[PDB]
Amino acid sequence: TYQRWQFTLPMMSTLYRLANQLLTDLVDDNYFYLFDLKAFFTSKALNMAIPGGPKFEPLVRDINLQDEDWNEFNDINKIIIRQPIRTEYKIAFPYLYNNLPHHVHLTWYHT
Amino acid sequence: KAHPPELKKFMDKKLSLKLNGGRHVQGILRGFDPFMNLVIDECVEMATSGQQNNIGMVVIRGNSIIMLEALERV
Amino acid sequence: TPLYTDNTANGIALLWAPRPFNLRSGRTRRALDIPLVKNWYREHCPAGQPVKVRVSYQKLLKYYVLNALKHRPPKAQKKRYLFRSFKATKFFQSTKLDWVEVGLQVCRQGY
Amino acid sequence: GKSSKMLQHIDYRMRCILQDGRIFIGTFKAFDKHMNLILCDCDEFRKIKPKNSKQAEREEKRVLGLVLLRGENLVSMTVEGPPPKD
Amino acid sequence: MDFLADLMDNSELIRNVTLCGHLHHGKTCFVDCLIEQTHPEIRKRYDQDLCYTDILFTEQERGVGIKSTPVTVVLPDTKGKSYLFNIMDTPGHVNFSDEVTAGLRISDGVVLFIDAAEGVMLNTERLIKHAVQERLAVTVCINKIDRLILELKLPPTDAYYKLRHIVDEVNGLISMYSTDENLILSPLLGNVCFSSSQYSICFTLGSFAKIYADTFGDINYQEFAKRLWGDIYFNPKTRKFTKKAPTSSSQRSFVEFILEPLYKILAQVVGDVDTSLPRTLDELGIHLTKEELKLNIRPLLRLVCKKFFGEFTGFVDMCVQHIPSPKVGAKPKIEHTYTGGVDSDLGEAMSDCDPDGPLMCHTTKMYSTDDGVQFHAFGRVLSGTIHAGQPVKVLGENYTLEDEEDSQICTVGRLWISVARYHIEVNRVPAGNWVLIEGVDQPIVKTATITEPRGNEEAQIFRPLKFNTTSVIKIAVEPVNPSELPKMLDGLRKVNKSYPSLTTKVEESGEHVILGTGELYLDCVMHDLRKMYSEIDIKVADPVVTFCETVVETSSLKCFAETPNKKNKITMIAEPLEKGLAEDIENEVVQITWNRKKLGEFFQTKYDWDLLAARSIWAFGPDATGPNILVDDTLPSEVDKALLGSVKDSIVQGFQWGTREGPLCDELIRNVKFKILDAVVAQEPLHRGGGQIIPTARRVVYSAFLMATPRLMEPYYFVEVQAPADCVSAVYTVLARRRGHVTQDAPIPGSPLYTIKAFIPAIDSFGFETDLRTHTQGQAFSLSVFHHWQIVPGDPLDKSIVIRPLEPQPAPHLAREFMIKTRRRKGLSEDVSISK
Amino acid sequence: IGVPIKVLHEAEGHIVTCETNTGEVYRGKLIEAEDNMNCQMSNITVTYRDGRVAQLEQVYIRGSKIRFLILPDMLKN
RNA sequence: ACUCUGGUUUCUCUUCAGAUCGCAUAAAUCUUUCGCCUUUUACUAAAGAUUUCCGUGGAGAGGAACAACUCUGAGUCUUAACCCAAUUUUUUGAGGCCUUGCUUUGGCAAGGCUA
Repeated sequence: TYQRWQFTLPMMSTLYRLANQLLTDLVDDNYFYLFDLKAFFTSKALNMAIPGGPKFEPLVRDINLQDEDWNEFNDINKIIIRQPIRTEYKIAFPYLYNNLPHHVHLTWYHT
Repeated sequence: KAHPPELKKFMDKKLSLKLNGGRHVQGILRGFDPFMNLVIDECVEMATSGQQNNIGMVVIRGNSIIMLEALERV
Repeated sequence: TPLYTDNTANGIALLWAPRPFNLRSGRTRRALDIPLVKNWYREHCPAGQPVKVRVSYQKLLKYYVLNALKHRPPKAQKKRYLFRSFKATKFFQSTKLDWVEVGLQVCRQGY
Repeated sequence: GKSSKMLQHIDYRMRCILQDGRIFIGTFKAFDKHMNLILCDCDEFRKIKPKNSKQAEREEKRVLGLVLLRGENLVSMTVEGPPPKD
Repeated sequence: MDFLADLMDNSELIRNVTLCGHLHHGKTCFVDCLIEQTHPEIRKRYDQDLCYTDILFTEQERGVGIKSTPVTVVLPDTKGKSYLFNIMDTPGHVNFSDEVTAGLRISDGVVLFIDAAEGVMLNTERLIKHAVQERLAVTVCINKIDRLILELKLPPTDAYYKLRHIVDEVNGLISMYSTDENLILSPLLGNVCFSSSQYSICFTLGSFAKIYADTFGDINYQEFAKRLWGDIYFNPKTRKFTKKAPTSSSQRSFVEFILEPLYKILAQVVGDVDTSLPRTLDELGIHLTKEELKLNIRPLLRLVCKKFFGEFTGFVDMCVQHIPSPKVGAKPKIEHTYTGGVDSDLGEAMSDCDPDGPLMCHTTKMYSTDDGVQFHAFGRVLSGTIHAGQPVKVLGENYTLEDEEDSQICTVGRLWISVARYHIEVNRVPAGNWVLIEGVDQPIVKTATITEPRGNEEAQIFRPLKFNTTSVIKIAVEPVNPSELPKMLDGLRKVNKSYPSLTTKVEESGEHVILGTGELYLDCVMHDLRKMYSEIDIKVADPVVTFCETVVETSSLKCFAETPNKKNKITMIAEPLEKGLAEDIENEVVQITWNRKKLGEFFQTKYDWDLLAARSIWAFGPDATGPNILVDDTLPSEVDKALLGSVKDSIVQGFQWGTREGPLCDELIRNVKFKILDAVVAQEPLHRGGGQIIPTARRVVYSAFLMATPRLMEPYYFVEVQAPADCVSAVYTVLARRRGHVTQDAPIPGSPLYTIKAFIPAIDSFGFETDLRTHTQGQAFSLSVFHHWQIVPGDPLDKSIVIRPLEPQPAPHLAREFMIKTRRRKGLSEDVSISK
Repeated sequence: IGVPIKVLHEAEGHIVTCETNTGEVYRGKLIEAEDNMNCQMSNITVTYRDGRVAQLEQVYIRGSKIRFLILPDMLKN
């Protein structure tokens, strides 16, 4: 059947030694900060795509959130932008830096 | 095995002990042993008639000692 | 008992291995569904690369994330092994032969 | 060697006669190597053991509850009844 | 299982304890291990930990605990019977630590956790300092002990030295925070428990001694623990703890007899299956089945450590040794939390923790039901026993004996005091035990005290809850469409009750502003609001930082305002506060309720203020904690001293109102030494109109602030960014871009990592952690907590160039545009008028 | 580690009574319970065999002169 | 240390899918929008809902092959040289008397004397 394998620790040691060439040295999931599947999911669920992430065709037209009219508080005359609100900010905290987040996914914070 | 009794809080305190045969002693505990044999400094044994006789520092064994109660605040 | 043995370093290194080598013993996987390059594009970026490499990585990440999105099997099959039934059919028989012979047989059959 | 005599009578209501002469009837649920027994819902009587008493079967009986009898003051024990469901 | 309710009756068998953690993963792992030990039904999966303390789905998906979980059970002990431990696991985030502040009043003992590899952290240090200021017992737990054993693979002697260094640093921090003689913490003293929280490996010196006694011999475990804990060394020839260290090549007792067996077991398990051979297992006195051996390395190690190291009896023994019973520990809690004083008869009875006395339960935690429609108020019952259906008066945090209308009567339904199974079978709960009162949620927002209706007519609620962190990040909330505006508002109320740190304010500009401490905090707030408390989609604004207004120079000319009644005019001059006074007053060092002589002595000794100035009427902002202080320097030669005494309350009200609402941006003002120069007013009570003073007082405050040099102030956030050495310089580059200043930088003792303490302005702090983590390619990690107000560059009212709508302003121009934008957003007049 | 000694050690802190071999019954809060049944209590009430009752602020009775002990019903569950 | 305990490889057959069926990933049809647009083959690209398709697990059944080797838990479940009791039983100094009150007698509770 050749379906299940029960092996020993030294065999893993030597196989890992041999396969170091094809395997990256990353060991902590924090390296996949904004490249885990959930970050790409919440990027696809929005128009904004992270620079390292691919672009996507929006699920719907979303004309409501495309170009909203100026409001009493939405006016840029009052909003102060010390730093640009990049796509990293929106993907990191989709429920804060994104008006009408709607159907999004949740990303792991830290390891 | 061979744990000693918790008599550190009652060390140097005036207490009354009951010894076998209906005996009553009162004095300051001068120490304790692993078998519960303690030293009573300035012990005064109270007789059955009511009179008390001071015997000084003596050694009370825990085999004939029924129970001790401290006369001061623990 | 030796506090430090020769196999301590190997085991403690394996304890932080990637997914395939972290498991002491498990079940097999097929040859075609073991993506070696999978861990490559999942990294942040192959830094120091031409623009075309970036575009290829982004597009393949898009394909991977689209594959990851729609993944639900309703297939509560009856385990009807059609291939095994065809093997059991009297119109076909079983034998053993080299792979290259089977390949030339299939080429002739396709012709 | 086996020691199955002490675990078979455990959890049942037994009446044990102590060294002082009192009869304690209680649910013997725990024992020890020094013969110290634990009787849950124990009642100690010193008048007589009521076994078909026409005039009276309970005289000088005091129910204490969860009692711990030492093995140095215990003499013998007899089975009285099985334990309840609760 | 009725013994769980039976043990609740015994007031001396309860151990009210709250947990703390560097990261919520470590503390919750320990809580899950405790639950698994207590509850055999729940077993953690091999792939991921159960994490029973992460009730919310947001915490489960994000990985960081959101709300504190007060769940625990009856647990046994090595030398003692089972005690009903109740533990409120707290989140491991700097901002979320504000929630842990509530636990500060839930229990009187903090079982702090410190990671072995990570060591001391900013969150851990802040929690330790806050607990020391909260007068609670501290029992440290070396967490993730396997990290030093496995992850770092450090030598056993080096690992012991690192652990000793961590313990010494903790002891030094505790001694700096508090001067009590009980600050000594060590395994010999019993204040340190080595609990990796992974593989179920927890113990103390006493636990190891008990294991040794069980294995062979009859050695007294207490003496062995007292001897082997430190570096007293062991002599084999003398075969005793020999402090002189006679043997040349011997290892310390803890290293030789405690750390070494754990290292050997870990090496045998991880090294190979033949390394952890059945012969080695038999030598360790364990016979695992073939199925357990066939498991992977991590499950095998977990099973081996769990079977070998008992059932966490050492932690229970350590808690029982130091964390007191509620009967013993209620008196210090009565002294601290209660604002009515322990000398009160009801207070004295509560200090004795009498179940049959008056009912005095303080509820501060708020928990949403599964449906989310109703809430439940979680709190300790200091005195009395609450019964289902019994009416009770729930005096709020703002309740006072002046007005009885501040409290309302309500009925208490099912109690659901037991939380381990989250069941509501509890009928009544005695004093000293945590109760989840149901049905009284509506009258109370947060931190309110329930009491018996008619038994007591003078008992008052405890002191209002205080937090170390300060909410400085403000965000606006609007609905997508106003048609269902109230529904969202309903959820907003559900937000205010659920999160004590979050502050919901209805601004005069018709905007609902939520104030929180951290970006992740407000993100979790909005997630809970949208998903649970208000299903309506909510539009937001860009995060803004609450700003402060300060002075740098004394007022040029006096400012006077005249009351309408017969022109009664008060004149004053404002001056900048003395350097260093703001944080001293804000740290509750000196209160307005202090005696005049004591305050005068303090000011003459520390700040060398004039005795006459100290004897003046002192305001010190709202609740005597506002850095903006007010001194009534009116000359006694004037006949207005009697009038000032008759108008002291009005003057104080005007000053506190002006402190709450300043002239620029109407925000909080700090470090202003408002000197009441003089006041001329008719002695007739008719001319002393109450409503004619406070507006005049705030007008005088505004004019004096304008007369003095005005400056803007931004909250500089302390950030303890931990990062690998190579990226350390690059980390500074991040602070270079976000206008950050590096305060200190030190390598982590015993770890390749490197900590950097920096002071990032709040304006650029939004997303700073994201920039640091992405730029360092997911290696560096940061955690920012508000540290101190720092004066912003520029002048708020100086005529400067108007900035572009979408371009950062130059540094000298920041203050003016901040002021104009804040004034316009608040809804007040944008232009600042010198006449006004 | 005995079951009765473990039940006596777990019953410390609650109200329980103990009848000694001399007939003196002392009822009170068990402050400390030893391994050999030595019980130290505080604020107990001792009644002798003659009927005289008294109150003791703190006492410590050894197990050698103790006959039996009755604990509360909360330890049964 | 004693009695029962009893296979795993396999081949197929019939069911049910919980479980990232699978730590991999296609295709077809239909449906709504987007580029649409020149008719279908088609597309572009996403969503929605099916289906086939490569595979897999659980569970059950029937033959072959190691079926006699048991694995294993359960079944209280098996021993002496020389030293031992001031708290839990093969060393324990807890022994005697009179009076008072109750009970029809028998017996029960208290005090002292003692060596």
